[PDB]
Amino acid sequence: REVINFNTKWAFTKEATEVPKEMPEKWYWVTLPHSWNEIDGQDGGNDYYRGTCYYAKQLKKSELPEADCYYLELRGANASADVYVNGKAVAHHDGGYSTWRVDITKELTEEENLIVIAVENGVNDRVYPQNADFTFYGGLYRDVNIIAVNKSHFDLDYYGGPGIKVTPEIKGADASVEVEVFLTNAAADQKLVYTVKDAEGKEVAKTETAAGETKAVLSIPAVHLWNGKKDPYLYTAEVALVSGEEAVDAVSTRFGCRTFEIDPERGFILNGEEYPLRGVSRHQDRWGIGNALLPEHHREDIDLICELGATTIRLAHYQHDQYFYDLCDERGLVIWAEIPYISSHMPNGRENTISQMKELVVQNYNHPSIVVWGLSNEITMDEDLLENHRILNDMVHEMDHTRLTTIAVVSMCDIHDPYIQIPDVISYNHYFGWYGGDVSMNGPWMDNFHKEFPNIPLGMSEYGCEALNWHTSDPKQGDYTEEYQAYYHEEMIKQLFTRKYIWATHVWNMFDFGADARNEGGENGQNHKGLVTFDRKYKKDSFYAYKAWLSDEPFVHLCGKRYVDRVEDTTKVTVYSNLPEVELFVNGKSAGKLQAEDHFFHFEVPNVGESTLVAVAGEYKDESHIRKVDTFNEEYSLK
Amino acid sequence: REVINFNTKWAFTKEATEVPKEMPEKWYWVTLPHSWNEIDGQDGGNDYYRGTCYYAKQLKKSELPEADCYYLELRGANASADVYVNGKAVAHHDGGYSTWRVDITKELTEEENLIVIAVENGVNDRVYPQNADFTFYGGLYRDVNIIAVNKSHFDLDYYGGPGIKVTPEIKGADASVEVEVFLTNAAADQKLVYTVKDAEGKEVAKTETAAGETKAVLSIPAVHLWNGKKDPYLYTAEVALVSGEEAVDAVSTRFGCRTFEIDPERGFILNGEEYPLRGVSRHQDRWGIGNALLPEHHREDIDLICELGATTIRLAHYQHDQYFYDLCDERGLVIWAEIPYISSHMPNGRENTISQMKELVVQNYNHPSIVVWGLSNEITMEDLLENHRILNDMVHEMDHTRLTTIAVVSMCDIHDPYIQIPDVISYNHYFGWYGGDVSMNGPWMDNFHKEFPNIPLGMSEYGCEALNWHTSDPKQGDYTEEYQAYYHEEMIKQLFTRKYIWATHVWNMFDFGADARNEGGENGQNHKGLVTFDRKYKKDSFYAYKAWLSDEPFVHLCGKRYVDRVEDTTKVTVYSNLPEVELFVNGKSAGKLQAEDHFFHFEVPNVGESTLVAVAGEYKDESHIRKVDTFNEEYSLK
Amino acid sequence: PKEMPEKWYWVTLPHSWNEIDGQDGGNDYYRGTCYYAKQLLELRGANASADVYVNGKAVAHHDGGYSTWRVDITKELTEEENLIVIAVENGVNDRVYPQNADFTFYGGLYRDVNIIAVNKSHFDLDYYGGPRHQDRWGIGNALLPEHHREDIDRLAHYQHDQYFYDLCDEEIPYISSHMPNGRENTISQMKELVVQNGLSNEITMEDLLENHRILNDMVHETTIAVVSMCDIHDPYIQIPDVISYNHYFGWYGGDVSMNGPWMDNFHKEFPNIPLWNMFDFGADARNEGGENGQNHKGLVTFDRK
Ligand SMILES: Cc1cc2nc3c(=O)[nH]c(=O)nc-3n(C[C@H](O)[C@H](O)[C@H](O)COP(=O)(O)O)c2cc1C
Ligand SMILES: Cc1cc2nc3c(=O)[nH]c(=O)nc-3n(C[C@H](O)[C@H](O)[C@H](O)COP(=O)(O)O)c2cc1C
Ligand SMILES: Cc1cc2nc3c(=O)[nH]c(=O)nc-3n(C[C@H](O)[C@H](O)[C@H](O)COP(=O)(O)O)c2cc1C
Ligand SMILES: [Ca+2]
Ligand SMILES: [Ca+2]
Ligand SMILES: [Ca+2]
Repeated sequence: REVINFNTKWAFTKEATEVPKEMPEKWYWVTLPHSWNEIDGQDGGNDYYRGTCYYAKQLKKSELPEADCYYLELRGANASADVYVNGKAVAHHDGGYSTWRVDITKELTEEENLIVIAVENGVNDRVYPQNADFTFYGGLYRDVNIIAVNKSHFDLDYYGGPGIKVTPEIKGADASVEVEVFLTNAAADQKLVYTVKDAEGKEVAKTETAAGETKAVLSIPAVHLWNGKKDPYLYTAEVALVSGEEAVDAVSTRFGCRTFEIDPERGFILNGEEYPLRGVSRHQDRWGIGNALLPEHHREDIDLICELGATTIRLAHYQHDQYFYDLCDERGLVIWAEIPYISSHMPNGRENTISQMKELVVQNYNHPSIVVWGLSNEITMDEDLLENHRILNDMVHEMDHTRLTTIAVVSMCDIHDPYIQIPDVISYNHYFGWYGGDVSMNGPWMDNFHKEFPNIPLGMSEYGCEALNWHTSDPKQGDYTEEYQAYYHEEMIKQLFTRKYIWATHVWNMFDFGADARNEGGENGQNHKGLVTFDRKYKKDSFYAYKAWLSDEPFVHLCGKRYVDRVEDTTKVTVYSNLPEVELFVNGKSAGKLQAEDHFFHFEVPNVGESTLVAVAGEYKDESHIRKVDTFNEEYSLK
Repeated sequence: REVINFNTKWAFTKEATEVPKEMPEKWYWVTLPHSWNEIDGQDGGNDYYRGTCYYAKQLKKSELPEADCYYLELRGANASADVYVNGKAVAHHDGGYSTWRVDITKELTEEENLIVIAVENGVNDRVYPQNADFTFYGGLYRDVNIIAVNKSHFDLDYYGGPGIKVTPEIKGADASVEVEVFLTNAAADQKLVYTVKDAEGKEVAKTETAAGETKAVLSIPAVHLWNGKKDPYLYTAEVALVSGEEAVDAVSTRFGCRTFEIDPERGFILNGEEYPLRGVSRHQDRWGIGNALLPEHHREDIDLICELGATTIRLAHYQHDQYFYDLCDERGLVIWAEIPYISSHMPNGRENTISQMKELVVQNYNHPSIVVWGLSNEITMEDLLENHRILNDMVHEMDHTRLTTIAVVSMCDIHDPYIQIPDVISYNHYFGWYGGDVSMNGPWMDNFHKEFPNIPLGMSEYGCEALNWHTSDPKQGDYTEEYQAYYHEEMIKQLFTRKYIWATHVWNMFDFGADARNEGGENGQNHKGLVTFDRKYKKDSFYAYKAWLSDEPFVHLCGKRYVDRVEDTTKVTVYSNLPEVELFVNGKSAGKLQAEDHFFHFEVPNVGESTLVAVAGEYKDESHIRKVDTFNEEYSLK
Repeated sequence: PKEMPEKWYWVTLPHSWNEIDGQDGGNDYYRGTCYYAKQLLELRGANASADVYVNGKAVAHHDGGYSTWRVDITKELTEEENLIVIAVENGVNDRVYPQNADFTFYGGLYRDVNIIAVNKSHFDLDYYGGPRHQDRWGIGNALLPEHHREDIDRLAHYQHDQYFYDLCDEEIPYISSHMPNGRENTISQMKELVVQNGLSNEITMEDLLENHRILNDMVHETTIAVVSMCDIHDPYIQIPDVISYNHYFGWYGGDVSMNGPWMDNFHKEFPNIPLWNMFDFGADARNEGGENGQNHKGLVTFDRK
């Protein structure tokens, strides 16, 4: 089995009449990943181009390895797509976030075969998402491959799945691992060789069956538990399809061995031990390239999230890339995965909810980082809606006996609504202190639901506050300053991180992200609730509030480095640190030492002329600068 | 080559959760043709179910004659459809009105294969129609067939087309007919036997070539031209694919030999002679069954149109059934066919205009009745202009034998750029119904013909609503049968007298389904027909046209449903294509009229209960009236 | 040049600098940018590309050496003595037709250059200059009225001069090899040709189709001349209103006889589409026949004697 990368140099256009019959010569050249909304869907106006665009590329047999079948594999085509080979339609897919594939062997009738993929992200009542606070970036924004396999091969046709399904059971110190496999055009005389490998590639179990027996149970004695950030230990499972003495096809996947519970009072439990889930959410886009993300972009996002110290990520609002989920498995992050069943129940969207959720579970069952499947987000923003949830919830329980269902509930929805009783666990999306109200309401709002429903495990799946490069010494809801967002998250941390019954918390959001309908805060087309800016270059102060509570990397961080000119004669200077004591020095002389148990060191500092600020904790330091002015620098003010 | 009927007993549901793995047991049974909008799309409130529906049926290999390939053929799935064979997707189609086919041989692996067809007619920005005055009836509303063929066979995969393209050219008393054919998996050592046959089935031309030479030009000595209603003569081309001495596949099509012009001053011309196109439009639906029309329904519609004597039908607003177009060929009607590029240009809609026009032309090229392809209807009600330049060039590229046209909304400025694109244009004017006055129509047409003396100008729509309301004082907006008849009397006098109007089309021949309509006292219908929705009642306006267009002699008494009348002396209209009519009231002559325009306007004493007899030669009609003190408010909508 | 030149060569329009070296062989006629300077605007013939400068400032540029173009100058005439400079260029590029053809691309202001004095409100001047070969031995394309009349006593491959159509009263140079970046020039020269008064010649010696479709739609809102060996079922033949072929059977090999027969076969094939040179003319690449520099498929000599 060979995987050919197929991303290089497609002809692209937005204004093409019909499927072209010859390779276009005046189209725009893109190399996938590509989204055509990389600029117009990150800048405001809710006007990013939505419509059908064409990608065209020639497939030459002289470059393909010799093989019985060739499959076109699409990792991401947002939102709907059709595939033509030498002009004939061979495939249609609805769902911008999952892998789908098609056997194109029969249509490769020429030495040069025109491969045309039409991709559409228009408005309709059928394909989720339609109503949501993010840009539906159109395009082939994930890899396109060609898969060359033998006539008998592991299934490439079942909902974009890998063709292998690993299910570990923990029994004391050992593990029982069921490995199931799915075959296309297999012969009764072929064998299946199942192997499990160690983190160092060392074989630790091996068994064989006839091809008609597509399950096997392998034992792993003295199992290394996947145990989160403490030890994200991963095994590999391999199954080869063997004709006589030779492997004609092989599939593999990594997996981790763990149990968990979501206890309504003790919160998240992992392998029998309490394992608090304190984290963030992440969209799969980035400034300048839309959602056309490279592997290094996925690695940077998770590096920054690891540096903050999050033990969980909510991967809203749709299926992310396989490489990002692998990264979570490798790094020990606990993951919430969901489908874009969002904001507003579309009666005609029901088929597509089913479809996307099947692809979500089938394609991601093997990732040990995932513990919950999310059915919908804020879906109540009614009987048909309830039936859609029953069906999704029973299908997920049908397909996956080892994970729990959840929803993300909109702030205002009555806690006695019937759909809250449907999934195994729930979380709420609250913005008290940002969309009105006050940051102190969150804690008690959660306590009151907990009182009403003591057996429903309750998390916080969204909470957050907007912040851009604006500054103040009087932080207030709606000035959009870095300082108010810092205060907000300090207060959420204090309320949320001390309530063990909150099973998972997810800052909305880890990064600023694309939302073309947003036109607020001084910079349009973006939600700026991030802890880090859209291009990943600037960690806002609120990022270090969380690092001070969740990371064991010793550091000391000076807040307000961008708020330089201050009117006040004595100015507040906040330091965040996971060390026990910080000393602040103003132009070289101590303004005192503090010991903040909640890691929030609030100093008061004379502001005369220009001053250099140095904060010192053990052997770690940070530096900033302020200066005294008579009038407020109107460049700090959004108004 | 065997075509098997596959309409029989599908399981059907409106709840589109998932494609069922096994044949269902508590869905609803339907035999195609079928639309789920047959009731909720004909009754008002714009609320008919739009969404995804499932059809499920078992295909059993034993019941299939043996063959190398099996194609599923769908004649109509409205609007967008996906086909599954044993849970595997094998085709997708957008376009409620055209034939599409898929090879499914490779998926017939069980002895009982589960066919599932998902059909969707919801709201989107991509598939036409989305904005129009008619119900987008969801479903498998035309035949589904299994087509079993030999490994080598005429093309079944190209835009649903027949596999055989027939172009007659004429010069002098003879005809020359090019027959082109398209093959799938043919082998070099195979032959093509082409034949042309008489109306009586006698061979008139024959020739053999090798499977590689897929075009042939056969000659018809002393050809009988297809000449409209006067002689709708059809030949039949057949081509067989032969392996050795054995025909392994054959296709065929009827065709007609005819030339025509659309002269900007002389109007329509057919085989050199002026041939005026005065007629009607026709929607493909019927009260009670939606668009799930049977062949008997197509036959009755065309009978009623022939009885009226139309020489043309505008088959709005989309591709019609092949069987209806065949009737049109057989009866010598001259057809306008069009795609549902309608009301409002969708920027995301370009691709679907292209696909529907390709299918329209590929599947209907052989129909001699068809003279014009319609690009759009009221589309203005720059991306638009490009969209029309693409359609216009593509049709002109595909069909060198027919002209392009459009239907222009009423208020559209006559200098607008898009009017310059097609070969010919027509307007939809409703002066005298949607405001205005009926006298405006002819002069408006005169202005355009002055302003643009060489763009052939037709009237693609005009009409007036009518239900079972009556009055002795017809006014626009009373929805009375009497006002509609007056409107049509005046439109005939204005339109039928202007030779330069190349085609007139009454909107509409029949009342039809429009679920957003909520007026005239019966919601869910456009009541502008000459004939009611169940085809059971000919409104009086039907006869005003018949008197001008039919050669069957008749006399028709208007107002039969207006019995109770208050006035001592009442107006009684007779339509007849005979020169002279005498009308009798209780056996007493109330007057003798000759009317050149066939509209016999009598006045009559109204006393007691009276019986009316209209007499022209040996032809009579009969009606009854009654004198009443007060108006019968049952005759009144308000 | 800032000042009116002193040592340049004086010429009086019409003028081409290829009057001699473009009629004598070797395909070496001077092709490049040349300058005309005058003290003091409409140009009837500036082959092939030109820039007008008034007191030192560009005021108009034109590509197309066969059609009229004007530029309002009223505001640049700022002194009593105004230096008008016209740079004319007939070089090689992939953009301005013609580039490949059997005739000399005689450079210069080979037709009149007038000044038009107009009332402010006026019949318009600025919409594309709107209201046999054109050369002779010894003077290139710098023909005088007398040379038109003597010729009168098919106007390929370009717009001829207004006065000559008048002697007809009383096609663009889209020729030989299709130039992808030449699309705009065929458009501009077609808009010009039709406004102030043939789509292609031998252009096959899909982007090409798109170019024809663009031209045909713009003029209609038509004909081509087809190279001999072209394929009668080529898609582009079904684009214009009518077509005509060019055949040299019996000269470029073969026999005179194949011609009659040949056009018959076409007519049978396409029953619905209706199916050189008067004088010798200048073709500097021609090095055949003992007299190099002329195509001698002419009935009359180059000097019309
Ligand atoms: C995680 C997972 C992966 C699966 N992968 C495959 C597969 O690759 N090929 C296959 O034929 N069946 C696969 N199955 C089996 C299907 O679930 C099975 O066809 C089921 O009966 C169909 O129901 P569904 O439409 O809800 O998936 C998989 C099941 C699960 C839970
Ligand atoms: C009326 C008509 C019917 C046609 N039927 C077929 C056909 O059945 N099979 C086919 O391959 N091409 C058919 N063609 C078109 C030509 O063969 C066409 O140039 C080519 O096959 C595909 O061109 P495309 O890119 O437009 O699809 C048909 C064309 C016309 C005008
Ligand atoms: C033969 C002809 C001559 C024209 N002459 C002029 C003109 O002299 N001045 C003018 O403003 N428009 C003139 N037009 C303007 C037309 O309106 C023009 O073709 C079109 O409407 C828009 O022009 P555009 O190319 O600038 O978009 C002329 C049009 C034609 C067909
Ligand atoms: Ca935008
Ligand atoms: Ca209704
Ligand atoms: Ca020379």
